Amino acid sequence: GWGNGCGLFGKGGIVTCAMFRCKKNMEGKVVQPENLEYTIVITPHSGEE
Amino acid sequence: FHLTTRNGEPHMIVSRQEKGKSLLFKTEDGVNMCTLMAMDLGELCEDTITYKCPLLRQNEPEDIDCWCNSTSTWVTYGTCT
Repeated sequence: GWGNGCGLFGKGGIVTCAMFRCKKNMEGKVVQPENLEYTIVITPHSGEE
Repeated sequence: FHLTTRNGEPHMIVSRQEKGKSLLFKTEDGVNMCTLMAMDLGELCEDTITYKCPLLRQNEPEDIDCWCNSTSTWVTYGTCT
């Protein structure tokens, strides 16, 4: 309206933007049955010390 | 603005470049000063609106955005942008 620079009183369009900066995130992963890696130890039963 | 008439009464065709400025036009009864406060005043086009600006003598305006102080006047302007 007149109080803020407009000729007519009524609704006006307004838009506001702010830069968004992520500071801490989390991530979810998908584990495929394949590409899984098993570690196996094969030890000789000798009794050595 | 273009000054014409509507049934003997003065009529103002107001263009976009007049938004915010006092509208003055001479009349037998002295100089008339209409005040246009229409927020939606835009470019003159097909979408016009036309209505009356009442005479207001020492009275505060209420529920209106157009008024003159010497002789009631009709006003017309477009809303396009």
